[PDB]
Amino acid sequence: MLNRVVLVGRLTKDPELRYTPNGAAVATFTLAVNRTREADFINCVTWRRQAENVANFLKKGSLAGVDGRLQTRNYENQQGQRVFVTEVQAESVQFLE
Amino acid sequence: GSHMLNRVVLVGRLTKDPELRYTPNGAAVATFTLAVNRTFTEADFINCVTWRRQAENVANFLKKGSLAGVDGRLQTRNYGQRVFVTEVQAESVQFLEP
Amino acid sequence: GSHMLNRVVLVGRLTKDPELRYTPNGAAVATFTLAVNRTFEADFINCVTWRRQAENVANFLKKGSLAGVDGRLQTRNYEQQGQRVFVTEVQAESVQFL
Amino acid sequence: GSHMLNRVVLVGRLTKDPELRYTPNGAAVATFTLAVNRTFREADFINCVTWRRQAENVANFLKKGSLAGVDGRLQTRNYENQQGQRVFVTEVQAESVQFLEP
DNA sequence: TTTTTTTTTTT
Repeated sequence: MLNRVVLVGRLTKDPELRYTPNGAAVATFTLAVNRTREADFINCVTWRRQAENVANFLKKGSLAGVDGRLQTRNYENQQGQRVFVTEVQAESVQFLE
Repeated sequence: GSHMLNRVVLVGRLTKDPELRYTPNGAAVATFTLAVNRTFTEADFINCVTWRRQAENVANFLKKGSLAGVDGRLQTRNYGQRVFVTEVQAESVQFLEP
Repeated sequence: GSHMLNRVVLVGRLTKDPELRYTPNGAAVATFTLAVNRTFEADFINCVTWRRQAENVANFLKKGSLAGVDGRLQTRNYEQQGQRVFVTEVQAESVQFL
Repeated sequence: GSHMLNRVVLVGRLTKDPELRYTPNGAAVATFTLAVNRTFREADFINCVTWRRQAENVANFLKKGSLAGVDGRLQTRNYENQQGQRVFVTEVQAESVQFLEP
């Protein structure tokens, strides 16, 4: 089924890079997309080489554009309430700089 | 400063039947959840929101299990005590019925 | 050549059956034109698909079939019965059958 | 109309300076061309169109070589040239435009 | 070369 997202925002913090147990790179960051002035804070996830590149070139405030899909996943917080997360599985990231 | 790109396009089935209510300011608002299938081994559940006439059409022609595609922007709302809502503000809703 | 954002998504009906060709090296390529209605006027976009996706288009899509495409927007050069033409097509990375 | 689903998002460089004309109604119309790079022909030439205030800002802010991001629809066209052959044209109806240069 | 839900904003 069709599922496509395209965003252009500024990173709110430095991209946070980590590695899975079996070595897969995982870069995460939060784009602040200006509204059509407030903005929306969307969370994005990157994998493998695209994640390592996000780490070496993006930082707080950098302008960037993502292209991916919307994901959801259940979560149980310390307060007990079940939370719904929505992320952007960015398959491509353009550095606008 | 100025605006920034923000576009979303989904095609999924409604988990429930769309719920229509009228805003205190008089505007119509219909909500519904699309279940778009994942491309691998099973589905994501995106919250959609549409307004005014597009909302009145959704409530009349879409029900649970209906296939539909939306075209809007991704916005994060904030307000069961403190919920961080991530939803699609649907500007268009296409009915994929017979 | 650093990459840039290039995304297209459409839902339309084939103007005719998809024509299946084969690359000199043996790759499957299927083309078709989608009629994306503005109203019930329409736009007629040309789409190309490759490898397994061209196989499925050829097997599961005929004229008037509702289909969704997701891909890039690329230009192309070829010859019709004379001078060259400069077309703009949609490289369907994924095609949903409806 | 824009009833069935149809959306385009592009980011490219202007190949030529924008062209601003005015329609019978006196409304603003801006036409420009983007060079959308490939990821290993190495770029794609896409024609764009915008209207009204969105077209005024294009002619003022954007010049040849500027980096721009458009969001709109696909719209087709067919005309007969002087050679007597029916040409077919696709171009983006840029609803939204974002300026990206420094 | 074409396929088969939407309306005004009113001097």
